[PDB]
Amino acid sequence: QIEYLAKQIVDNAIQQAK
Amino acid sequence: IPPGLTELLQGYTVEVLRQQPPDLVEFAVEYFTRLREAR
Amino acid sequence: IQIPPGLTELLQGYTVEVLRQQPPDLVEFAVEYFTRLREAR
Repeated sequence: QIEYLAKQIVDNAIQQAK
Repeated sequence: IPPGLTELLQGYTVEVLRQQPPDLVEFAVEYFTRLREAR
Repeated sequence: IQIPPGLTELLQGYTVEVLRQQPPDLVEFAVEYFTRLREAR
């Protein structure tokens, strides 16, 4: 579902920024 | 990581995935401006 | 679902400046960050 895909994309982007 | 960051960016990202806007930055200006207005 | 090109990079760049600047108001910081980035094109 789109909401879970969005959560994965955001969490991964935040992990990469750290 | 500040509290709220992931959830804030998830609302934006859901709308990007749903709406497929051609310019992600312009869509971000509009989305967060309207969220600031609603708040 | 089609994932727009540049989405992860966009979210990452905002996050890097949130981590550097520690803004108390993430929504105001997003309005300003994305407005400035639109203008930096």
